[PDB]
Amino acid sequence: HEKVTIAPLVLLSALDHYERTQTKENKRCVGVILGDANSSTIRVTNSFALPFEEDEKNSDVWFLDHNYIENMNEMCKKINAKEKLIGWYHSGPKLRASDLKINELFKKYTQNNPLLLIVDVKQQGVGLPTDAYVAIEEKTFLHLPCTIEAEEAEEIGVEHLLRIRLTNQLKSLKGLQSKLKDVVEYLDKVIHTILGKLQDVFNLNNLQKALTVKTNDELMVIYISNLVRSIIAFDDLIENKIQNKKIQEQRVKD
Amino acid sequence: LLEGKKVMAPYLPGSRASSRFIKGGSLYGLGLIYAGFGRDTTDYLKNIIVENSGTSGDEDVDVLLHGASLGIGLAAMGSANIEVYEALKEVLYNDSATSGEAAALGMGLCMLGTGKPEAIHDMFTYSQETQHGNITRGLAVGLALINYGRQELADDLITKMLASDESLLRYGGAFTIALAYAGTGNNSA
Amino acid sequence: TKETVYISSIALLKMLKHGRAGVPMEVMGLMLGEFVDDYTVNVVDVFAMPQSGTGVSVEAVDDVFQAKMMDMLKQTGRDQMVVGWYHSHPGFGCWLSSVDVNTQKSFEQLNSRAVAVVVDPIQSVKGKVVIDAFRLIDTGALINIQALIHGLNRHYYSLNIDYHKTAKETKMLMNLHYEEKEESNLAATKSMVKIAEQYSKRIEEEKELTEEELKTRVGRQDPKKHLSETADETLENNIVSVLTA
Repeated sequence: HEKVTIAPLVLLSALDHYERTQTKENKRCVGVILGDANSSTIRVTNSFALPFEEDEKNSDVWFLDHNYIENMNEMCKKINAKEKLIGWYHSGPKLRASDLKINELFKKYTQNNPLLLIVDVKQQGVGLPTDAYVAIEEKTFLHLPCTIEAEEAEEIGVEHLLRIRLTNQLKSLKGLQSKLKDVVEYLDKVIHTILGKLQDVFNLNNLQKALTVKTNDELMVIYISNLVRSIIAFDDLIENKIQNKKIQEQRVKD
Repeated sequence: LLEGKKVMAPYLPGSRASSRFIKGGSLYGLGLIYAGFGRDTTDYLKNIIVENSGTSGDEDVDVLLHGASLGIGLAAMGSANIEVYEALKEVLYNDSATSGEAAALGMGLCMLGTGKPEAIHDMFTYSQETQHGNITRGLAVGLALINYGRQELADDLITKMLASDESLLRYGGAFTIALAYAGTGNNSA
Repeated sequence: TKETVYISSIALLKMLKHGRAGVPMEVMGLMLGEFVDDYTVNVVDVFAMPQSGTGVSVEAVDDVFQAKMMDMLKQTGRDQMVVGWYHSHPGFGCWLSSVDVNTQKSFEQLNSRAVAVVVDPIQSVKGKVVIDAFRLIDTGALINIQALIHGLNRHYYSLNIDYHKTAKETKMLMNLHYEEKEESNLAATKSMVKIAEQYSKRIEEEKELTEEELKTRVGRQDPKKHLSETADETLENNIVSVLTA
């Protein structure tokens, strides 16, 4: 649908918020998220901690003001018009139905159904420490996948951070692990439809055909470069020391 | 072994100076002669330290503290006096990048040796804990100090130091491994 | 004199974002942080002054909105010292403005000391960063000393920048690049579509070389150079596909 950009700049401060707020698992540091929400891709420019209170001792019990956003957007606007409210974040890592209520607050404040944002404040597992949701209906809410933009400005200072194949395999288990269990979970959790929804694509395997040969046929040439790959080695470094040592081992005049 | 004190006497505190830091320089500058032999004056200075230890964030004091906080472990080096460590420990903990720096050293100097792990904890603790570059930094030294010849011992902290995101622990770890393994090569180390 | 500036890369990028788009204008606004003992320029944050249709000035600073924020920030728990000044200086190594100085200079008043952060958002985008912070005067120095007491201190006079974040966002950063399995193997196992090219690419390598080798019969293009770098680039990329099959 409108699946969305992600601003690391957000992501960072977001945890600072979590940090700043000293939010803990008891809590989720919540706040605006900013961008412009029109397109079938939405962007996250920015986001703002909404000074907030959360109580799950009573689910619906929690405290927040909008009027931040009120004054906020003003400045935000005054900062940039393109702030236009896309939605909001919280810590998370997970939902709590009161979110729904909370979600709807922003509905007043957003063009579309606004955008939830989960964060993993511990960034624990994997790609994203994050989920973004839009409500729905039998309610619906949903995660459309999202990701980063450029923000090379980001990417550059980013560059100042960090500092081939086997990984690619490694996830191999992962989904499968849960997956079968996830059945057995829901199986023996409810011992839904979506599981069968999965079930079909399963045969999408043992699918392989003598089209396999193509592979073999293909792989051949792949190797043809072999004699060439190291041929230049074969020729290159070997006849290189014979011209430097004969020069040298014999150099040896006086 | 006498005059140097008398040499510092005009620039000693209480003889004032042009600068408090000039006035501070003697403090450190003292034990240069007296290293190991000026412990008293040192402790005396430490008293003056201890005097200003829990207070007086004056840079002038800080230096005065620091310059003393320098000269203290200077003579106190190799001399294990918790006080040296201790009195600094808060002087340290007083978090004067000026002062607490020397503390990060003299304390080590005190326990330079096998030292004590608890300092090590705390040092290592303070390191990450205490918020300053150098104060955090010099701690690594004191670690390395009080990790001396210990070799296999500090390896954990070394590993911890190794494990440091930061230089400073990793940083000192090398020195630690040195003061641990200095002289004799541990190839692996 | 060797002074330790520390940035929230957030604030850094925040500025960048603000600054990157800020072209033409030098972006303006707060610089949130502190000074830990000496030397220590901390930055948690920063922010845009809203557009100045009067442009960057000592004047165009509005402390209203900061407080507004700062309140909401205080409400956010967001609080710092305003540590100086950061602007977007297209094609400017140079220095920002004596104004900007005076601007800051009026302001570093409000601190022990402040910065004026040079940014060329142009030259920033390079994949490396372009940036500086002046605050032109000292106490003595790292203690520089003389020209102040001799009066007439003017210069670029940078400060020494740094910044810190965490391994935390680092992950969340390096999270850049379900996932891998969905993201990786299998997600770019597309090769065979190009086998022709993959051939032809490899095919073309051949010719280039008989050529190259030939010259053996001076300086680079050398008969035994691009050979490998050429027939070596199609070797791997052609082996990774095998993982899928």
